[PDB]
Amino acid sequence: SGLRSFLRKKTQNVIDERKLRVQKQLDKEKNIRKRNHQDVIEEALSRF
Amino acid sequence: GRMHSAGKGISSSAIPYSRNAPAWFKLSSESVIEQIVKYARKGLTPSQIGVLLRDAHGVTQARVITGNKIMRILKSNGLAPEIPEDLYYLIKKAVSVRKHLERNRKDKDAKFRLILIESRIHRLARYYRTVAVLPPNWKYE
Amino acid sequence: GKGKPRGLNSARKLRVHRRNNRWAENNYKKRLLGTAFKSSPFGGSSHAKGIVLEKLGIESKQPNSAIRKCVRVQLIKNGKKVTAFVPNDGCLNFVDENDEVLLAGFIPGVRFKVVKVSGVSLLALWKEKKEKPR
Amino acid sequence: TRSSVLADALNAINNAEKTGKRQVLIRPSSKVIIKFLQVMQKHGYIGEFEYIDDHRSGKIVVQLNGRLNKCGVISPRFNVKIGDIEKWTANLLPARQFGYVILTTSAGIMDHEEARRKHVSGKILGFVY
Amino acid sequence: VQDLLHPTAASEARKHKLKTLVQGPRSYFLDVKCPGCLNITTVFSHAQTAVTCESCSTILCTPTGGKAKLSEGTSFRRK
RNA sequence: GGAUAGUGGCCUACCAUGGUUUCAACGGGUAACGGGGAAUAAGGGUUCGAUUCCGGAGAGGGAGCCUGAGAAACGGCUACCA
RNA sequence: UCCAACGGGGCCUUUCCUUUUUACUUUGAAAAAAUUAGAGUGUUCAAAGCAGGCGGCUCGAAUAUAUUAGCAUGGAAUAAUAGAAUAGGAUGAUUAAUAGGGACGGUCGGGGGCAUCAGUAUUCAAUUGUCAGAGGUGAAAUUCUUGGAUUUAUUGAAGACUAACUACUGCGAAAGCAUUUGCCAAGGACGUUUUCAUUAAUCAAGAACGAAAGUUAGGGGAUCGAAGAUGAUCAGAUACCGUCGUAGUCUUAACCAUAAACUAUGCCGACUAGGGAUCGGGUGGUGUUUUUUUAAUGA
Ligand SMILES: [Mg+2]
Ligand SMILES: [Mg+2]
Ligand SMILES: [Mg+2]
Ligand SMILES: [Mg+2]
Ligand SMILES: [Mg+2]
Ligand SMILES: [Mg+2]
Ligand SMILES: [Mg+2]
Ligand SMILES: [Mg+2]
Ligand SMILES: [Mg+2]
Ligand SMILES: [Mg+2]
Ligand SMILES: [Mg+2]
Ligand SMILES: [Mg+2]
Ligand SMILES: [Mg+2]
Ligand SMILES: [Mg+2]
Ligand SMILES: [Mg+2]
Ligand SMILES: [Mg+2]
Ligand SMILES: [Mg+2]
Ligand SMILES: [Mg+2]
Ligand SMILES: [Mg+2]
Ligand SMILES: [Mg+2]
Ligand SMILES: [Mg+2]
Ligand SMILES: [Mg+2]
Ligand SMILES: [Mg+2]
Ligand SMILES: [Mg+2]
Ligand SMILES: [Zn+2]
Repeated sequence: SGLRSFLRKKTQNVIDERKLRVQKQLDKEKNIRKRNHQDVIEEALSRF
Repeated sequence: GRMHSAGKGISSSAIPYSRNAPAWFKLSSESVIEQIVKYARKGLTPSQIGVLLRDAHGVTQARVITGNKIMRILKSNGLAPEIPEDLYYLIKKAVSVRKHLERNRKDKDAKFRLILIESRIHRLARYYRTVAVLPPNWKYE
Repeated sequence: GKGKPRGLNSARKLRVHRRNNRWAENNYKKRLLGTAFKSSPFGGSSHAKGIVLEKLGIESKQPNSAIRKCVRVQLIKNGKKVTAFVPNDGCLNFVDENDEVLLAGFIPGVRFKVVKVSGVSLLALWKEKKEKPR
Repeated sequence: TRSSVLADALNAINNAEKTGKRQVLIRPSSKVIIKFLQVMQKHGYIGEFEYIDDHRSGKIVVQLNGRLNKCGVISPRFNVKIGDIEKWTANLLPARQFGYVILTTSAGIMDHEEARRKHVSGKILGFVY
Repeated sequence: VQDLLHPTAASEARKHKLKTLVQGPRSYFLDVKCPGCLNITTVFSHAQTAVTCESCSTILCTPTGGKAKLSEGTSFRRK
């Protein structure tokens, strides 16, 4: 206990935070997969 | 398992199981000998010679390709070191540290490492005296 | 590794270690230095001679009380006064002031008993098998 | 630093047996290890083992059948006279015919019973039971 | 479950060079063709020196921490 | 070289500077004569061994001798100490 | 005549030249007698003592016992020790240990020493505007202040120290180490089809560094500050606070060698569970940020 419980709390929060971030990336990649599945001046400047 | 340090690294070279020359190697053994003699004449140490031959000439291992180690090949041709190569570099490293300590007397760190290098020299010097590679009267500075 | 050498040629280190460490024992030290009898009640002897100074409980009323059986004795070897038990009040008659008594190990704090008076066993005197020589 | 390869081999076998592993890998190999394992094999404490040559000290793979209660090395390798053998069997074995004490003698590495039969003696290597 | 005596080839490829059943080098040698001269030179995969074409004295590779980086424009084959 | 029954720094003369020692020399303690043996112990060990046999040494304490094959003798001799 | 075994004799596996011993263990002598173990024997029994009986009898101690040292002997392992070993046409041996050392490559680090650059902050000083308080405490008093205190603005000087970034992250043998840039040497890990070949582990004896405080002699002296002085001694949550402040805090050259100098826990080697986060190196894949014959290489 003491200081050691507090340090445990921080690591668990970071671990929980990482899970949320990773799930967001997986969700986004699924959207990209679905998206992939489904003026003269501007064309001259499309490369920029 | 470093001595004089807490490191436990295992980095090393892994000699291949086969002790015969590679099939793709198609250079005469004699030509390899002349390259070793030339590089030693230029002043390269046996460790450096093997690196060059392996790097640019396809010599996987001198002993495998020619049947004799680089140290033996040079001595067979009159090229021998004044003192063993590993002992040579240890002394040179100590000399550089002693030169730095001369200019910088407050570098207590360099003072500590000089003891480690010097004590390493005594252990290595003692080994060569026992084998008679080094004359018995030999002492470090 | 148990913290001791185990090599087949390490007998010398094992021997010398044992000799140094044997002195840690209090029993070993006393045995070697000859100081084991300092704790003895009589300083190494099994019996001690003494001089009867007084019969301290002589005035007590209750017969064969523990106090009635106590006599103060001066040890002749070192002059230290001590208390000794007599087997019973009947044996208290044979003991008189200024007589030589032999003491042996036995009211807490009384750790001796009288075994001989004037060179004659009390039990023999109590059993009427001898007369006290004066 | 590695003092006794045989001790390491026997301890690895013991840990494999304790954990229930069906096979164990031993590095480095040695002639003494091979003879000791052959004695264990002859007494049935281990099964097949295969030696892998790597142009170095080598390796061994030993298959385990769960019949090994214990195997150990007696270090230092004490000198043993023929009269002394019984004493050793009294100290290292839980019962009298339960297990063997292995000796390196002038006639090779063998268990104590074979040494008694051949009337040979030497140093003690270890025990198995 | 695995057979220590007959490990899978993919399994050993993942292991460290020294930790396999029989340790062996993971490095190799290359036939690198000089751009300027078109001559072929042998170059070690993890070369620690700037290998130069003998005929043209043109750098063929540059040393790095691990595998040597072959110079731009140099074609290579595994030998 | 002397002396001895005889080897030998045993002693003398002249020479060198050697010899032992952390694998414990040297010094100190020993209620230390040594052993065969005695006790205990399951085994390893621990202790005791003045004391029936063997060996050593002594004859109140130091020193020196005669005789004799053999003694530095003491129930032989001479001096000194008590 | 041929084949398969069992058996004999000769050769060959050398073109020419240069250039085992010990430890340990087995067995046998030896290790006085008495003592110990053992065999026989009606000392009336026993403790003991003891070797010969019948007229050839195949009758009777058959005996054993000693750790070490010396002697002789049989040994294939183990542990040391050796080689004109697998040599050269100047010269003999085997591996190259997921032992160790050295070398090379690109890195990595708040590791170290010497210079150098910056940052506000504290104190002080110059100039500047205004006017009665400022300070400090739980509350006050010394104290400073109408020659302008405290506060404001533009600056300068001195000596320290590197906030936030700062994290169960990094380096160093430990103590310890956070601004930039350069120099000097050092170092762990990683990569290596380079090199030496046992060079190693533990360590009495013997050696280097060692927070803070402290001692000697110079320098410096902003902040804080043991000691000392002084204001107040009213009120218990604010109960010991306020002002001046010596040594000290900083640095140079030597001493001191102590910390709760902690895993409150000798070192080296091997093995025995799962999980994913992070730092450094390396390998492979992939697609985003990238970007272009200057070069150079990232996330
Ligand atoms: Mg290194
Ligand atoms: Mg470290
Ligand atoms: Mg290495
Ligand atoms: Mg262990
Ligand atoms: Mg003389
Ligand atoms: Mg005695
Ligand atoms: Mg005596
Ligand atoms: Mg005696
Ligand atoms: Mg006499
Ligand atoms: Mg007398
Ligand atoms: Mg006569
Ligand atoms: Mg006399
Ligand atoms: Mg007389
Ligand atoms: Mg007489
Ligand atoms: Mg013997
Ligand atoms: Mg290696
Ligand atoms: Mg480097
Ligand atoms: Mg103003
Ligand atoms: Mg960092
Ligand atoms: Mg900063
Ligand atoms: Mg000063
Ligand atoms: Mg600390
Ligand atoms: Mg460990
Ligand atoms: Mg990584
Ligand atoms: Zn070219």
